Amino acid sequence: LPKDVSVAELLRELSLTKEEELLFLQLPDTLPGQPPTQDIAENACTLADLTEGQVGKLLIRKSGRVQLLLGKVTLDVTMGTACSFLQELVSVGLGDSRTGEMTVLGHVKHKLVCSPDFESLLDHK
Amino acid sequence: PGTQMTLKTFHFAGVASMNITLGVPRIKEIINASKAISTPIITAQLDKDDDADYARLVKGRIEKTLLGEISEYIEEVFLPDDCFILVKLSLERIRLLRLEVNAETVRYSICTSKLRVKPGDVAVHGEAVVCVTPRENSKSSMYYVLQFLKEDLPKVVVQGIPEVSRAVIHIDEQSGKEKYKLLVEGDNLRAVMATHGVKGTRTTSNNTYEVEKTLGIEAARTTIINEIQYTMVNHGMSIDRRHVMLLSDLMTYKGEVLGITRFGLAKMKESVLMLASFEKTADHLFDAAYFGQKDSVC
Amino acid sequence: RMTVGKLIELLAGKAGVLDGRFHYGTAFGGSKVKDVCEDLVRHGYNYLGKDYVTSGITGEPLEAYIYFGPVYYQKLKHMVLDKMHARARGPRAVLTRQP
Amino acid sequence: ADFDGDEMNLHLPQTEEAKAEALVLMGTKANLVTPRNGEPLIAAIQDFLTGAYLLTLKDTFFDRAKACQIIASILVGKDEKIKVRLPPPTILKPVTLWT
Amino acid sequence: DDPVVQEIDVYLAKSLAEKLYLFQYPVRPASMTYDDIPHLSAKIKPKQQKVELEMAIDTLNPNYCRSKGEQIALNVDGACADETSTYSSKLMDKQTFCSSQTTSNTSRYAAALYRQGELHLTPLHGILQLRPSFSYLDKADAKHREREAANEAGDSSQDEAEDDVKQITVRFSRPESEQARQRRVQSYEFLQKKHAEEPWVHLHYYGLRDSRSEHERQYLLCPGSSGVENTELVKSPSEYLMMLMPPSQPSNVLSMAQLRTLPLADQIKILMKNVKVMPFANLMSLLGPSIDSVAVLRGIQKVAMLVQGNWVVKSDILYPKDSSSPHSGVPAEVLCRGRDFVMWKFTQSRWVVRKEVATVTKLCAEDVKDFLEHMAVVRINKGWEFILPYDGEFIKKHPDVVQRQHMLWTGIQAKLEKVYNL
Amino acid sequence: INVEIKKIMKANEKVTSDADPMWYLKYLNIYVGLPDVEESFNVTRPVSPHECRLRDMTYSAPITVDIEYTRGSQRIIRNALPIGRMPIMLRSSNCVLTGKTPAEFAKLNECPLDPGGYFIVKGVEKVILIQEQLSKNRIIVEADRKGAVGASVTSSTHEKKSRTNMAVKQGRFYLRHNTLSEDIPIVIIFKAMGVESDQEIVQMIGTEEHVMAAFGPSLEECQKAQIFTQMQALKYIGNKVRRQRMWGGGPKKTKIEEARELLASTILTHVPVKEFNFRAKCIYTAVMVRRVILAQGDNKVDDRDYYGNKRLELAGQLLSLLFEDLFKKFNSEMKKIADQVIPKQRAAQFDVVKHMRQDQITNGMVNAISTGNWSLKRFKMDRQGVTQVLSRLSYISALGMMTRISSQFEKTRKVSGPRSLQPSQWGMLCPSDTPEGEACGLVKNLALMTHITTDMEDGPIVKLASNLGVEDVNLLCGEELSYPNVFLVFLNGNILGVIRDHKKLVNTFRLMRRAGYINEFVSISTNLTDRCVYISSDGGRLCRPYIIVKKQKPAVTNKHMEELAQGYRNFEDFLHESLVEYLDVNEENDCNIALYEHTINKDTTHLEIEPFTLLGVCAGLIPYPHHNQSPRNTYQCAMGKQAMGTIGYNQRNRIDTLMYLLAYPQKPMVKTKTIELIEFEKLPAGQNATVAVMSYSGYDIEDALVLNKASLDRGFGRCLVYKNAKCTLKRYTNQTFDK
Amino acid sequence: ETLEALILKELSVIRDHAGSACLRELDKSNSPLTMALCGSKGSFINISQMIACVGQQAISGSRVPDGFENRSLPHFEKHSKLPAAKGFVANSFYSGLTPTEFFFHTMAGREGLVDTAVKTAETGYMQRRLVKSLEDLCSQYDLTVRSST
Amino acid sequence: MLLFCPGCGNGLIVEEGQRCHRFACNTCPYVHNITRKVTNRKYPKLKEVDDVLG
RNA sequence: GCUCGCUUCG
Ligand SMILES: Nc1ncnc2c1ncn2[C@@H]1O[C@H](COP(=O)(O)OP(=O)(O)OP(=O)(O)O)C[C@H]1O
Ligand SMILES: [Mg+2]
Ligand SMILES: [Zn+2]
Repeated sequence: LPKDVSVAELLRELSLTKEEELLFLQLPDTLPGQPPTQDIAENACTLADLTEGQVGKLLIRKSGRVQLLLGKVTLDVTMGTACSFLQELVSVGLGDSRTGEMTVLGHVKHKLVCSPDFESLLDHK
Repeated sequence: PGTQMTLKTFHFAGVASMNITLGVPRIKEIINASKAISTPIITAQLDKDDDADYARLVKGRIEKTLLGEISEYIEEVFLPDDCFILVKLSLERIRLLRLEVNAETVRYSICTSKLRVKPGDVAVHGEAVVCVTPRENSKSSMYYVLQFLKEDLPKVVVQGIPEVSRAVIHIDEQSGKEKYKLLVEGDNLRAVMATHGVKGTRTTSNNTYEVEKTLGIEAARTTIINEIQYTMVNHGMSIDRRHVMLLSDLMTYKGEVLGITRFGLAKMKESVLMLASFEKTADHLFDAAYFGQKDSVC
Repeated sequence: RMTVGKLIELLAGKAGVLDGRFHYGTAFGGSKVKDVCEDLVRHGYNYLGKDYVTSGITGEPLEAYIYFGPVYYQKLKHMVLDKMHARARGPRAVLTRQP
Repeated sequence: ADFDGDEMNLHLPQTEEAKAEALVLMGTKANLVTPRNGEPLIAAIQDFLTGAYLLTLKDTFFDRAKACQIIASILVGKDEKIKVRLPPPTILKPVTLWT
Repeated sequence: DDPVVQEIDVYLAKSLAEKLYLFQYPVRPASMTYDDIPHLSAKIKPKQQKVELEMAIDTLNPNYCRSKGEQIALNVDGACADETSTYSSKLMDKQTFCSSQTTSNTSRYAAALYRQGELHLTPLHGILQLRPSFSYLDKADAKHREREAANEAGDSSQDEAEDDVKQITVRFSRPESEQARQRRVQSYEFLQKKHAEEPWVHLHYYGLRDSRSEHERQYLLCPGSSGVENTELVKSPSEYLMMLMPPSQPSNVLSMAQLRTLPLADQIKILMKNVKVMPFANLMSLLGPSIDSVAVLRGIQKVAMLVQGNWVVKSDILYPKDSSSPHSGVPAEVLCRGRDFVMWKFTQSRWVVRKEVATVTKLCAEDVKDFLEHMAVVRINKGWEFILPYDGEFIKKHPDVVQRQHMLWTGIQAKLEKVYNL
Repeated sequence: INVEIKKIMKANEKVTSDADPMWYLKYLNIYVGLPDVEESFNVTRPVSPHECRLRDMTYSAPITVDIEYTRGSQRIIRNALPIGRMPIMLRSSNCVLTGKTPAEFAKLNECPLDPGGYFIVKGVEKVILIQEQLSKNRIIVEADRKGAVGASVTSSTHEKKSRTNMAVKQGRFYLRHNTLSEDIPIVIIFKAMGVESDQEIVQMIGTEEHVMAAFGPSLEECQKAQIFTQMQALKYIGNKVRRQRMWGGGPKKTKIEEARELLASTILTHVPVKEFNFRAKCIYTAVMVRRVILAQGDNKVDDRDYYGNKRLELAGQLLSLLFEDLFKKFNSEMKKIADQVIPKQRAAQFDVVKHMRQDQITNGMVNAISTGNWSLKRFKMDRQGVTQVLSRLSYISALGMMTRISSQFEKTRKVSGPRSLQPSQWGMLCPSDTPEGEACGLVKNLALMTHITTDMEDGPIVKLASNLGVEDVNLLCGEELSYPNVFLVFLNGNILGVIRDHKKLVNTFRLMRRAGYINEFVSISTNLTDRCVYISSDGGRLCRPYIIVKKQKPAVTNKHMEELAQGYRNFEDFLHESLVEYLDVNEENDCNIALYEHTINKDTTHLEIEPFTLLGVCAGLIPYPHHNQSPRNTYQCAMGKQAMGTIGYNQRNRIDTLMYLLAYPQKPMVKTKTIELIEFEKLPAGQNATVAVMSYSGYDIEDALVLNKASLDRGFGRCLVYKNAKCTLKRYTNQTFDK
Repeated sequence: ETLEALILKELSVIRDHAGSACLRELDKSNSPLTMALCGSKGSFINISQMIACVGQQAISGSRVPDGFENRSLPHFEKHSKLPAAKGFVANSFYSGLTPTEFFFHTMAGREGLVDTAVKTAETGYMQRRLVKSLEDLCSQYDLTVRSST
Repeated sequence: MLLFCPGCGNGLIVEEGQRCHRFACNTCPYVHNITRKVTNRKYPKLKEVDDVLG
C-alpha cells in the first residue's frame, strides 16, 4: 500500500465518494486564542474552552499543501502514523450515577497531525 | 628482527584475500606451540594440476558444504494428515559446483547427531526432494520441535570435512605451466591428505601441532623451520638457518613440540631456580619444597 | 624527514630580515614562495637562498653554494651538565646492599 | 644511536680477567659483523657515504696541492709512522690531475 | 500555490466533551471487528479511568476446543462451587479485556467527523488501550494453592481438633520513619489498593449495529450557521508564538538586542564607548529610523564632541574617575587631558605628529599610541590621519551644533593652553 | 561557585536526627566570599596569589553559610558562620586577579599574560585536566569476545549508574544485570513489564520477516516454560534475585515486590516510569532488541572512538560532585553527633554550633586537589591523576598544559584502539599535538577555536518537540516502529517519541535554534541507518562555530566584517543574527561544510571559518606546518612544551623549584597568526640564528649541529638556571623551637 | 573491494608516473638526488613525495575509513568514494597540503607511532621469553650442542 | 511462519487433534483446523561458485 | 629513607 497524502485523501473522500468518515487529528498544546471568560495568564487554550460554531477553515493549496486557517495564523496538516490495528471511537455517556450507556460511534482509520507553521511565524516578525 | 619487523599489512601472498597473521604475532604463535592457532593454512597439491574441473571437484570434496548452501528452498508443510519439512535440492547448482551429492547422500547426511532422527523419518520422493517427519522424543519435546529442525536442518554437513571451513583454488602462473593447488583454511591435515585426488605426499600446513600429530616430530620440526623462515623473509629481513634449526631442535628434542611459554619451559628445564625466576615464583618454590628436589648449579 | 617547511621558513625569514618585515607561516596559507623570492631578488640576493661562500679553512671558494638564512632555534632544558653522572662506591640500600 | 639526546652508560671493570675478556670477546674490531646473518654493522654512515660518493665521482680531478692535503688529512695517530706513497697522476700532459 | 479547491469549514461540538472515549486494540487488526461478538458488561471508574470489558465467546464453532475449555474451567474454578465463578457453565465462555491509560491529559487530542464540506471536532475525555487480560490464571493459581493446603491438611483421614488458637499477635504500630513511609506510599501495592478503593460502575454495551449508535452519532455535530466569525482565536502570530514559547523568566559585553532594549541615552553612550568614531548618519542607521533625530543629537552632544564633521566619544566616558592607564598606571585625569589635546590637534589640523604630542603631553609612547589608534591611522610620509573623512553634510545641516561645539573647543583649548603652557 | 553550589546546598538544606524529634538544622544561603588568609589571630586579610606561592599556603576563600536551628525548641539563627575553605581558581569571578589592569597586576606581582585557571595549594600550582568519558544513557551495540554481537546500556541517573547488557549467546536474547543471579530471557521481562500478549511483543520488536525469524527462538524458549502472565514472570524474576547480603528489615514476602522494584527502578534508570507503567521501558527494550537484530546481519557495529558519543568533564562538575560528597559526609557526621549528644547529656540543650567542625571540607578539598586521587563512595568513583603540577618550563608549556584532555582509558596497557587519530577530532582537538611516548594518543589538546557546552533546562526542548507533531509513544503500538518512514526522536537517551517527515522537524528545530527561542548549544542529528533523531542537550559536548551557508552564498558578507572591525557588532551579534552557529560532532555528521568559498557547491550548509584553527596551541608555533611531516610536528610540539624561555613579567619575584630563563630572547621572524593571538611574541622562547645548511668537519653526522665559538662568546644561547632551597624552623609540641 | 583496488591502482599510477617525471626532469648535483643515489639517506619515494606528489595515505593497508556516517569527513558528500575524499594527497610537500590531506597524513603518522609503541613492548616480552628459554644451551668440545643437564 | 491467536495474541503451535492437524494456543481453547496446504519458504542463499585466484 | 602517582627523556 503506497503512502497516501492528506490532499488526495480528502479529494477521494469527497470527490470519489460521498460517505462520511471519522478522523482523529492531533491539535497542538495551545491554540492561537484566549479562553473566553474562563477566569484566566497566557495559559493553554484547548477545545474545552472554545464554543461551538465555525472555528476555522481548511485550505488545500497546489502542490499538495494542506493548511488550517484558525484565525490570523495558519497551521499545516500532515498524515500521522498509519495505524493498522482496530480503533473504535465510542461514546461512553454516564446519564445516571448507577447505569450508563456506551455508544459505538464508529471506526477510526486515518490519523492527522496539525502543527504550527513556525517558519511563517518567524518570518512574519 | 622482532623489533625490526614493522607488522605491515596487505601481504596476502598473491591471493588478495585470506588474511593471515604474519610478523610478531605469527612468531609468537609459532614459539608458543599452541594446539589451535589463528587462521590455519593448508597447502595441497593436485594430481591433475592443469585441469580446473578436477581442482573444483576436489575442492568440493574437501570443502564443507551445508544443506542450506545447496538447497533452493526448505518449507515446513502442514498437510491435513501429517506435517513435515520438505527440502528441494538445487541440482543445477550441484552440477555447477560439481558436488557428488544426490538425494541419497543428503538422506545419509541426516540422522547423524540430529536429536537421533530415525532413518524411517527421512524419506526421498523425487530426484531432489527430501521429506523429514520428526516425532516427539518425550524428553520435553513435542511435535512443535519442527521449529528446532528449522534452526539446524540447513546447518548440517552433507559433503566435505567438518573441520574445513573454506578452500580456494590457488593457481601458479609459471611460464612453463600454470598449475592448480588447494589453499584450505581448516585445521584437519589428515582428512585433507586422505581425500581423493589430493597428492598427500606434498601437503604442508601452518599449524605445527597438526603436523606433529599427523606426520611425526621431524615433520613438525621441518614445518617450524620453514614457517619461521618464510615469516622472516616476508618482512625482508634474513636470519641464518642454523638459528631456526637450533630453535626447532630445542622445541623438538623430547619427542613432543614444547612451546617457549612457562609450561613448555617447565617441561623442558629441570632447574628450580630458573623456573622460579621466570614465572610462578611462589608456586614453583613451594612445589620444590614439597618434593624436596635438589637443584644443581649446572 | 621531508622538512620542506624548514626551508620555506628559512627563506621567509631571510626575506623578512632583508626588507624589515615579519612573514607569516600560517597553516594552510601564509606568505608564498614567489613573494619571498621577489623580495630576495629585489635586495640583490639570490632568489633561492643559496649564496656564494668561500671556505674559511682553506680560503678557497666552495664548489656548491651554501643555503644561508635566519632560523628560529630554541634551546631545550636537557643539558649535559645536569645529565652527566658518575658513581663511585658510594652508599647502598639498607634492604638490599646495592647502589 | 642518533645523537639527539641519547644517554649511554659506561662501565669500568674492576678485574684484570674481566678487562681482558671484555677487550678480547667484546672488542670493537672483533665484532664488526652481527651473528644473525654475518652482515657487517660497523660501516660507513650518512655524510660518509655521500662524501665518498662525491669523491669517487668521475668528475673529480685534483691537482697536487689538494690531493696532498686530502691524503695528509688522515696522517694522525698510528698513521704518523708510515710513508705517504703519493700515487702517480692519471692525466699529466695538459695538466697534472689526480682523480 | 493558491487554495484552489476544498475550502472545508471546521466546526466545534461540546455535547460529548466529557463522554467521548477512544478505545484501540493493539492486538486486533482493523479488518476484524467486535461488531458480531456479543458483549456482556463493562466495568469502569469515573476517576482514574480503567475500563474492563466482559464479553461472551461462542463454543459450538469449530475454532473452539471443548476439552481444553473444560480443562481450563476446572482449573480456574472449583468442581461445583459456582459461588464466585469466572464462567457460568463448565466451559470458558467469558473473555476479559483490560484497559491501560496512555496519557494523563487528552486535551490536545480530538475526534474529527467529516461530512460534505464540514469537519466537526470533539474533545476526548480519555484514551485507553484495550488488551486481553489474563486474570483467570491468577485465580487458578490461588485455587491451586488452596487445594495444596487442603491436600496438606488431608494427610490423615481424620484430623484431630487442632489447638491452633490464635495467640494475640497484635504488632506495634511502630512510628514509621519518613523514608520508609515514602517507600510504602510509592509502593505498587499501595497504589493498587488506592485504585481499588474507588467503587466500580457497571455499564451495558450497545454495538454499532444498534439503533442507539446512529441515534447518538448525531451529537458530534453542532447547530450553527455556515459562516460565523469566531470571537476568540484572533491573536496575532507574534502573540501565538509568545504563548506557545513562554520565556524562562571587554566593554562590548552587551549585544545589539540587549542594547536596543536599553534607553536611547544608554544606547548612544555604549555605541560611542565601543566605536569611539562614527558619523551621525551611521548612528541614525544603527539606532533605527523610528527614533527622532533631535533626541539622538541631544544624546550624542552629552557623550561626544565634533571633530571635522564626525563624532568622537568624550575622554571621561572611556576613562572613569576611578580608572587608570593599563600601561603606565597614571590617573585617568591625565589620560583625559592628553586625549583632549589630541582631539584639539585633530580639530586644528588633519595631520598629527606623534612625537610632538609625546613631547607636549609628557606621556609615554604606548599611551599616545593608544590615543591615536582610537581615532587615527598611520599614513606614510604624512604622520597620523583622521580615520574618517571630512563630513561637511552634517556641518551644513546643523550650524547651531557646529557653533556650540566650536565654543566648547575654544574653552577646551583655553584649558589646554593653561595646563600644558602652549 | 555561583549556581551549582547553591543547588547542592538546596538539595541538602534540612538535616535532622531520628531521636528527639522536632529538632532540625536548616541551611538558608551559602557564600564563598573573597580569598583571605587565616594567618592573623582570628582576623582575615586579603592575600595575593603570589603571596600564597611564596608562603607555601593555599589560595582559598572561606565558605560560610547562614542557618537556623533549634537549641531547646527555641529557634536560633546565625547570619554568618564559616564552615569551610574553597580553593579559589585564579582569574575566576571571586579571584582578586579578575578585573585588574596590567599596572594593578604589577602591584600584585602577577603576570598579565598569565593564563590562570589553576589552583594554588600549599604553594604548588595544580591544574585539573579535562576528563574524557563515554556518554551515559546510550545503547552501544558491540561484539563480545566470542564474536557475539550484543548490546549494552549504562543507565546513569543522579543517584545510581547501572550497566545492563543483552546477549544472543544461543540464538535467543538474554538480559544480564548485576542485580540478577542468572540472565533471563527477554520475553519473560516483557511479560513482567505489563505486556503479556506475544503478538504485541513481536509488533514492538519489528514486523520484518528476518526479525521474526531471529526472534522465533526466544518465543519458543518462553513458551517452553509456563510463564504467560505478569505474576508468573515476576515470580520467576524474583527467584533469580539475591539479597544484598541480608538487608536489614523484615522481608515479609518481598520476592515479587523486589522483582517489580528492580524492573521499575534498578533496570533502565534513565527510562522513567510514571506510576509503575513500563510502557516507555518496554518500547526502549524493544527498540534495543530491534537494533541488535538489525546489527546481527550487516556488521554495522558502533565504534567507541567516535567522539560524538564522548563527554568532557571540566573542573566544575568534578568539584560539584566532590562538594556534594563532602557536604553529605558533614551532614551525616552532624546527625551522628546529635544522636549521640542530645538524648543523654544534660538539661544543657545541645547545639550544632559547638560541634560544626570547619576543617572537614577544607581538608577534603585540599587533599583532593593536592594528591589528585578522588574517592567518592556515594558514587563509587575511584579516580587518580585528576590534578597535575603545572609545568613552568615556559609560557607555551603552561598554555598548552592548561588545555589538555586525558582519556578514560588511563593508559596501563597497549589498547591501540583509542590511540588512533579519528576523523571525529576535526576542529575539536589538535591532531598533531600529542605526547610522544607511552601516552601517545590518550593525552590530547583542544583546538584553537573550540567550546564545551553546559547543561540546559531541557524544558522548552520538550515543549517544542511536543508542539511540532511528535506523537506520544504510549498512544500507538510498537508496529509503527517498524515502518520505513517513521523516525524515532530521542532526548538524552530517553525515547521522546515518533515522527513522520523528519526533514521538516529538523529544519524547524534548527531555524528555531537560530532564532534564539532554543539554546544555541542544543544539538540535533539524524541517523538514517537506524532512523533515529537524536536531540542532545547535556553538557560536555564539543561544539565549533561555523558560518551558515544558504543557497551557495555565506550569510557573512564583507559589510558584516567591516562592522566587526569598526566595533559595531561582536561575535554575539553574529550568533543572534543567524550568521554563525555552533555545530556538534553529531550535528556536523549530517551537515555539509566547505573549507573555502571556491569549494562551496549547491549542497553546502556551512562554511569553515579558518582552516588553521584545526591545530592547537603548541602546534600553532610551527611555521608552515603543512609542508612538514606529521611525526615532525608531533616532535616539535613535544619539544616546544620543553622549550626554554621567559615565563612572565613576574619571573624575577617568582621562586620555583626549577626555572630556566634565556639571556636574550628574541621573537621569531616567521610568526604564525596563532602566535599573535596567544601573545607569544611578548614572551619568546628562542633566538634567531644565521643557520647555514651544509656539512662541516663531519661533526654533524646524525642530527648533530656545529656551533660558532664567537657566537656563544657574545651571548648566543646563554641561559640561566634558578633553583630553590627551602628550609623550615617549626615549633614542636613542647615549648622548644628550631634555632 | 574491486573498485577500491582499481582506485588504489590508479592513484599509484599517478604517484609513480609523477615520481618518474620528477626524477627525469631533475638535474645532476641535486643534493636530495645525490643523497638518494648513494643511499646515504632518503630514497626516490621521499623525493617524489616532497617534490612531485604525495602518495595515497594508507591506514592498515587500505584507504581512510569513514569516521563519520558513510563519509570520512563532513566536507565530502555521503557515500562518496572519490580519491581526494578517501585519503589521496594531490599536492606535494613543497606546494603545501590541504587540511584534509594534512589530517590524513597525521592519522597515518599516529598509526605508525602506536604500531611502534605496541611493537616495542611485544618484542621486549618475546625477547625475554626466548632468552630465558634458550640461555642454557652451549657448544661443547665434541661438536655436540648439549643442555645444562 | 509465526501465527498468533486472535483471542489472546499468544503464539500458535501445530498439534494433532481427533480429525486433523490444527493450530492451537496453550492459554485458550482456541483452535484452527488446517484445510488446504500451508507452506513457508525461506529461500536460503546459494553457495556462490567460488573462482580460482592467482 | 620506603611507597605510590604524574611528568619527561631516547
Ligand atoms: N620505549 C622505547 N623502548 C626502547 N627504545 C626506545 C623507546 N623510546 C625511544 N627509544 C630509542 O629511541 C629510538 C627511536 O627512534 P626512531 O623511532 O627510530 O626515530 P623517530 O623517533 O621516529 O624519529 P622521526 O620521528 O623518524 O624523526 C630507538 C630507541 O633506542
Ligand atoms: Mg635518539
Ligand atoms: Zn490464544
